[PDB]
Order: sequence, then C-alpha cells, then structure tokens
Amino acid sequence: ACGYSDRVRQITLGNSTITTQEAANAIVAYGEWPTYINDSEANPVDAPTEPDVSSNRFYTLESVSWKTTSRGWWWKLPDCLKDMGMFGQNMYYHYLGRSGYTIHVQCNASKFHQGALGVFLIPEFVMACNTESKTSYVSYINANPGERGGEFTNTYNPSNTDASEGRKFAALDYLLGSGVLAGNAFVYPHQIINLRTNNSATIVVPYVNSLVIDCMAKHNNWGIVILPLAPLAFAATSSPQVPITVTIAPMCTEFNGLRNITVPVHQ
Amino acid sequence: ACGYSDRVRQITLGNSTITTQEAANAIVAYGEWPTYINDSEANPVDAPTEPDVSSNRFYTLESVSWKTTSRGWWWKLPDCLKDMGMFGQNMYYHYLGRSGYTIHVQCNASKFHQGALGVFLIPEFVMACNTESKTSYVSYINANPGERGGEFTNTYNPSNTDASEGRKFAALDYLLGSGVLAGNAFVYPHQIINLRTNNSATIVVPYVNSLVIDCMAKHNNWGIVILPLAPLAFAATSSPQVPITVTIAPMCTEFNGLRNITVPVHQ
Amino acid sequence: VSQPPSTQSTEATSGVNSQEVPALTAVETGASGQAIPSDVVETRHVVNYKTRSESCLESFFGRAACVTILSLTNSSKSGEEKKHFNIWNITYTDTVQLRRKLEFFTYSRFDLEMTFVFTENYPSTASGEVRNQVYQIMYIPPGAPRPSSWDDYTWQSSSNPSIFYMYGNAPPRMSIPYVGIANAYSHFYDGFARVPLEGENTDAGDTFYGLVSINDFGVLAVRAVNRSNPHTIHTSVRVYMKPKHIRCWCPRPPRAVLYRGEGVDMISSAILPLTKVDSITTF
Amino acid sequence: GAQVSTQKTGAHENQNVAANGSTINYTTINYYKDSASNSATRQDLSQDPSKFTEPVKDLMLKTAPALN
Amino acid sequence: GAQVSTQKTGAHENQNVAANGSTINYTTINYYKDSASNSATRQDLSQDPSKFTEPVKDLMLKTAPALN
Ligand SMILES: CCCCCCCCCCCCCC(=O)O
Ligand SMILES: *C(=O)CCCCCCCCCCCCC
Ligand SMILES: *C(=O)CCCCCCCCCCCCC
Ligand SMILES: [Ca+2]
Repeated sequence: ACGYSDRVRQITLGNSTITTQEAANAIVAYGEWPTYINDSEANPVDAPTEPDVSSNRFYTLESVSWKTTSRGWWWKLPDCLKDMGMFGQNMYYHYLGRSGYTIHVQCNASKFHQGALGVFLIPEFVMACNTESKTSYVSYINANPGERGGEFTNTYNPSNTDASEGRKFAALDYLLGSGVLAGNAFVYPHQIINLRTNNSATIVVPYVNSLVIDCMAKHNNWGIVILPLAPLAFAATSSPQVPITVTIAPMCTEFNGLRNITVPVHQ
Repeated sequence: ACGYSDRVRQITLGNSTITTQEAANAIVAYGEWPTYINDSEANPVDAPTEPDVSSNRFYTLESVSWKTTSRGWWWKLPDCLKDMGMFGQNMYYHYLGRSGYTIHVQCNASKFHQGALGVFLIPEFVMACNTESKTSYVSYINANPGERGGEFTNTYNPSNTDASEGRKFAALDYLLGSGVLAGNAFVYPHQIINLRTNNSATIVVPYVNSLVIDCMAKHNNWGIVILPLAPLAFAATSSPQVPITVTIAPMCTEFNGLRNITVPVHQ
Repeated sequence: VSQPPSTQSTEATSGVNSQEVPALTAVETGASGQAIPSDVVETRHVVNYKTRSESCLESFFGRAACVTILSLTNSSKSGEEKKHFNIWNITYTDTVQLRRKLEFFTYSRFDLEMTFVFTENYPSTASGEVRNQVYQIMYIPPGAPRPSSWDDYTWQSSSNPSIFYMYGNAPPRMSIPYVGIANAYSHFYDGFARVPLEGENTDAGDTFYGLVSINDFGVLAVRAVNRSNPHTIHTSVRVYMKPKHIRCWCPRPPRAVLYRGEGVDMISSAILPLTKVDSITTF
Repeated sequence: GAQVSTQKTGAHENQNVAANGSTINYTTINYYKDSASNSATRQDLSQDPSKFTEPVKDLMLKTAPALN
Repeated sequence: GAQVSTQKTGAHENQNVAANGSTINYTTINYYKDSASNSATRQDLSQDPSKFTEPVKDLMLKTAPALN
C-alpha cells in the first residue's frame, strides 16, 4: 500500500469524525457488526423509527483523569448517553430501543510515560450492592449515573445500617465488582491502551441480548470498564495526571412503541 | 362500489388514525402532494434526517370553542407543533427543516345547529402589527403562540404608546389581519365546514417556499385560519357553544444541519 | 461413517533466520497470542488424533446436578399440617455447582431434564408403623393458584403437570422444553423490572434490580398424598437438573468468590480467592 | 424410523479412525412426540476460537508486524 | 406396521421450519386392537374462527361500510 499504517485510522458516522495516529487496530465484538432487525427476527409489529445520522453519531463524554491513585472507571450503554443529543430523545420517547455502538477511548501521554489501560466492553455488566444487609440492593438513580459513570475502588466496606450507602454498586476493582477476578476480564471484547504503544482504543460492538429489541430505560446491554493494568507513571512528579476521554457512537438504532416521553426519577 | 361514500373517510400516519363519517372529500393543496428533496433540487450537502413515523404522525392541538361571539382563530406551521412530541425535537435540533402536513379540522354539532367555518391554509401568512407608531413591529414571542395560536377580532385599535401591545398581530377578521378582504381567502387551499353538511375538513398540504428546505425556527411556511362565514346558531340558547379541534400531521419531513438544540426566547 | 475433528497436529519444522517473527506481537490490539511450537522451536511431525469431544457444551453440561433439597413432614401432631407439604421456587441458585457452570455464559438456551430422588426417615423415637408413601410433585406456573393446605382443591392438577411417585420405585424424571419467554435464557441482567418515573422515591429500584427481579419460572408444590399416621415421618426430596440440547453465548469469567444471595453480591467475609505465594520467584 | 450412527471409539477399538466395522454402530429410535424428550444432541466438534481470540477488524497474520 | 412422524421442534432445534434432519422423527406402533387405547390424536392446527366471529349471512369486507 501507500503506507496504510495499522496505527493510523479514521472513523466517521453522522457528522462526526474520529482520527488517531497511534491506534492498535480495532476490534469487532464477537466478530459481528451492527445490524438491524430482519423481518424474520422481528417482534414489535409497528413500523420502527431508524434515526440514522440524527442519532447514530459520535457523542463525547466528559473526560476523567488518570492518577497514580486512580483505581478504574465504568459506564453503561445506553445509559451513559441517555442525555446525548438526538439519540436520547428517541431513546426516551420509545418503549423499545435497539442499538450497537463504536467505542473510542482516547488517552495520549508522551514517550516518557508508562501505563496501560484495559478497556473492556462487558455485556450484562451486573455489579454487587454495597450492603450485606440486603441483596441486589441498588437504586435506579445510582445504577444509572450517565455521562459521569462510576469509578472502581480497591476496598469493600458495606453499609448494612446506612441504607443510602447500600443502594449503590460495590465497584471492587480486583473483582470487577462482580465477584470474578479482573485478570480474566479479557474473555470480553477488549483492547489495551499501553501508553508506550498506542493512545486510542476502538471497539465496535453489536447489540447483544436474549431478545431482538428491548426496553433501554430499564436495561443496559453493555458496560464499559477501564482498569489500569499498569499504573500511570512519569519520571517527573510522583503525582502524574493524564486525561482519559470516552467518545461513543450508536449504530443501526431502531425503536418501536412511540408514546409520551419517558422521564425517570432524579435528584 | 360497496357503497364507498365520499363522506366516510379514514386517514393513517405513524401510529395515528383519523376517521370521519361526514366529511366533504378532501383537498390536496395546489394539486401537489408532499415529496422529499430530489438529488437535483437539493442544497444542504449533509445527509438529511428523515424521522418518518417518529414524527410524521397526527398531533392534536388543544381544542378551542365556537361561540356566537367567536370571531375566528389562527395558527402557524411548523410553529403550532414545535412542542409536539418527536417532531419538535427534530425540528429544534436542526438548523434546516422541511415538511408538508395533513390538516384535519373537526367540529360536530347536530342536525339542529347552523354554522359554517371557512378553513383556509395560507402560505406565508403575514399579519399587520398592532401599533401605528412602528411597522412590522411584532415580537417573536407573540408571532409564535404555538398550540394555542391566535384569535381574530373585528376591531382595530393600535397602541402607539403602549409598546407591549404593539408587538402583536392585529388579527382583523374582515381583512385577514393582512389588509385583504377575507371574502377572497378562497384563492387559498380550503374547505368549509358547514354544519348541516359536514363535520370535518381535510386539507393535505405540500411544503411551499422559494427554497427547497428552510430554517423552521425562524419561518412559518403555512398559516391555518378558521373564520365563521356563517355564525354558530342553536334554536335553544342564544349562547350556543361547540368545540373545534385541530389535528395536524407532518409528512415527508427531513432536516439538515444538526447541532445543539435550539431553545427560543420565552416567558 | 465419519471422522471426528482432531486437535491441531504438529508438522515438523526446523531452523529459521527470516524477517518473519511469529514470536512478537501486540496484544494491545485485543487479540490473544497466537504462536505455537512450530513458530518458536524445531518440531517433529506429530499426528494428533485426540479431540475436544468432551468440552462440547453438551458434554460439559451433560449431568444431572442436584439443585435443591426440599423437606416436608407427614405428621399427625397439632401444627404439622403446614409441614404436610412444601413449595419450592424453581431455580438453580439454591446450590453452587451447576450454577457456576451455567454462569460461564451470559445467555443460554436449552431443554431440561428433571430427576427427583426421595429419601424418608423417622425423626424422634416415634419409630413405629407407617404404610408406604405416595408423593406428588405439582408444577405451578406463574399465575396459577397455590395450595393453602396439604389438601385443598389445587392438587387436582387438571392443567398443571404433576408427577406421582410411589416411594421405592425408580427416581421419577421428566423433560421440559425451553420455556423462556425470551429468545434465550438470560443468566445476568443489568436492569430493573420497571422504569421508576420522575415523582418517586430517590431510592426506587433498590427493590427491583437484578435478573432475579424479572425472572420467574413458577414453583414446585411437593407433598405426600397419604393421610397422617400415628407416628410422624420425615421426607427429603432432591431436585436434579440437566440442561440438554443446549447452546450458550458470550463467555464471562467464572465466579471466583463465594456466592451471596441470588445476585452477584459478595460478602466481605470471603473475597480472597487467591493464595499468598512465598516469592514471585518461588517455583 | 430408527437411525443408526457411529459410537465413540472405546478401549480396544478401531484405530482412532472410527472407520472399522459396524460393531461401532448404535441405534436410536425417538419414542416421544416432543423433541425435548430426546437424548443429548449429537456431539458437535465445530468451533471458531477466533471470535474470542482475534475479533480484530483488519486481519494480521502471525509472520507479520502486529502493528504496522 | 410402525408409522414415523415429525416431532415438535424443541430447544436447540431446526429453525422453526421443522424441515431439518431425521433427528426429529418419532416412531409409533399401536399395540392394542381398540383405537381408544391410542395416544393423543395428532396435533391439528386447522381452525375456522368465522363460525363464531362472523356468522353473518351477507358477507362484509373490512374496507367497506359494515352497514350499507
Ligand atoms: C413437573 C415438573 C415441572 C418442572 C418445571 C420447571 C420449569 C423449567 C424452568 C427453567 C429452569 C432453568 C432455567 C434457568 O434458570 O436458567
Ligand atoms: C422405524 O421406526 C422402523 C423400525 C421400527 C422398529 C420397532 C422399534 C420398537 C418400537 C418403537 C416405539 C414405538 C412406540 C409406539
Ligand atoms: C410394523 O409393525 C412392522 C415393524 C415391527 C417392529 C416390531 C415392534 C415391536 C412389536 C410390536 C408389538 C407387537 C405385540 C404382539
Ligand atoms: Ca490433527
């Protein structure tokens, strides 16, 4: 080729375009690409709404910061987008929604930094609640943070008494807050942003569920988790910091069951 | 036929359906039906968003009331829908929007009532301001009432002083508030709901403009006006009243120029 | 006649000195390591006949695992009527062996083979006489009326599928279709049974979150059909599940720590799977 | 309505080749109207480890630079 | 005297098409001289909802005026 590097890559959807001159290929979850519901697999009989460009584009979440103390981060699809432009509107005005996404995790440093982020895309990412007084005790509000998403910790201190600390996930990093060694989180579609190698991560994911289309406002198909498999490090300070940005783009979105808009409980 | 009456008629769009057992045919504005922008007529180069069912359906406006005193009513497309479900969202998230609609004016009475409403659909419905101290003096807020729309009066009293009464249309009924005898408002696509004859009015209208697509948030292509050419009347009281309901449905809607959402000035 | 697929054989190879380096890679891509003997050392030719014939999901799940143990007591004493029967909630979370295996996959789809084993014994010194026992297992799907007493009209089973065992006979067993109301069985569920709207508790949901909040397969109402005898008798019925004609999707890591409840939930008491090793250089 | 099939090579059996004698045939006759009642589905050794070990978009071959 | 027939598509079964493999065949051999002794009669999905939902004399078609 004319030097078509495996590192350089461009992505486009709607009126949005990502670029990256240091990526490490890109992966397509389970080898399947986003598709629409085929007349033989359909369920809802009403004519679907397929937003196309208006909603199938690149929405960028508020960046977070990687510190030597950082323990990890997490988000939920479609949740962490429920407020993203047009996509959201459609998501909330419809009972049933279906979608796949292209996840692009960014994080540049310098040839003098060290660090390695494990970007995993886990389907049906259910975490344990923080209270050994109850089970599956998590409030909707806490389960669905949105653009902010959660963070992982390295300690487990349940509040059996304080019932307002129980109603939230116990994001235990070395166990994915699921009760499974993170060391095997690789059996999930993933990429690793090793600073000395790349600065981007691109993971295209197809809708996944025991159903064709589901109700987004209740269920988060995917869960995005980023754990520093290698701690950030800089020769200079002993308190280095680098931004990590997450840009998601839905694809092949279609909805059924249109009514008045959904507005969930909030604070 | 199996008795396919010119009176009975059904209409369907999206998940909405109108019916009427006493209509008087239906008219298609200027003889043309709603269409999309053809590759040879296009202007904006970005891939358009065509909502289809999500927005091209039957939205019903708050009914008004026909009184022996009633002088008339008016509304503006797309304005009087800017808040209607999904259509609105798309309308406001995009710089450019294009659409045609199916207008269905309802108003049933009884074989013992009298009355005749002239339902006109006027393109570029510009009315005079209420203040002879200024010209074309109308505030955005007043020009765009929405679901409520305005009302016609039979008197003209400009407020040259009070500048908050000038910034509004001078809805003079016998002149369409335009300075033209309403008697000739028929050179516009229209139907007449004569109570002793029908109880519905159906007028399908295609996009109309000196451009292919325009900016909805600034411009109202059509204007719906209803004038009692024949005063409501009932043998019983001398204060009869009957509801008039307006259900509009956009069609072949497409938008270009997606960005952050538009939120106009309000009170 | 056909030949089962064998695991990669080893073709003989030798030296090398090329710009072809199978040894190096970049796992950042998300792709696992691929190298094999041939790529790294000099190999001999080896004809492999062995097959992963036993790792086939159907083989891996091909066992009647015990899922629960129900108890009930046919007694003639005052408050021993509610004891004359029992209602079990259908699920595999009652134990941990089978559960963990299924838990290897996010979704699964299969037919089920139920097998029941009854074992009766004498409680106190009421070691007297009692005729032979005849039990009844009645499947009560979600929505069907449940037994009030060990003998109210419900045990007619004009529609509910019921087994009738005559203690001493072969362990009754039966088959069940894939009954899920989904296109597959969901093993996990990152969602809530319903959507809590604007004006509600700032905690709403904590009650209805987790697969458990949406899944429901009904219950098994067991009982002895005989009447109460002088001496009280105690029976223990064990439920066995073998998922057959199976297939699963999306692999996930195995449950590493003890199970708390039906959900993922962990207990601070036991969350140290691994084991301290003297040194990183301790063989 | 019976269907004969090949058995699973045993102890003193056909060279792994499972192609020696009819003495390795077992008969099967489904007795119930509902498929669910049938024995374990036939052993299927098909597999595509790649959807897990290499779901990468652009394909890379061993001998090449993983990162070009 | 045995009669083979198609089973009821199960879990991991033929695409609903019930037209995939002889592995969906069940055999039946009536053993008694009296029909009454036989299993459930073969599933019959025929139906004429109209004798109940439309036993009207003159037929009317959806799209027309029910009362002409
Ligand atoms: C007469 C006995 C009837 C037994 C009915 C059992 C219903 C089967 C439900 C499926 C349970 C296993 C599925 C799962 O939880 O993954
Ligand atoms: C195909 O089935 C022809 C071979 C039949 C051989 C007889 C098998 C024994 C009877 C099978 C069960 C029938 C149950 C009614
Ligand atoms: C048709 O019936 C030919 C196949 C016979 C196969 C043998 C089935 C076993 C015997 C059936 C019951 C006979 C009772 C006297
Ligand atoms: Ca081999």
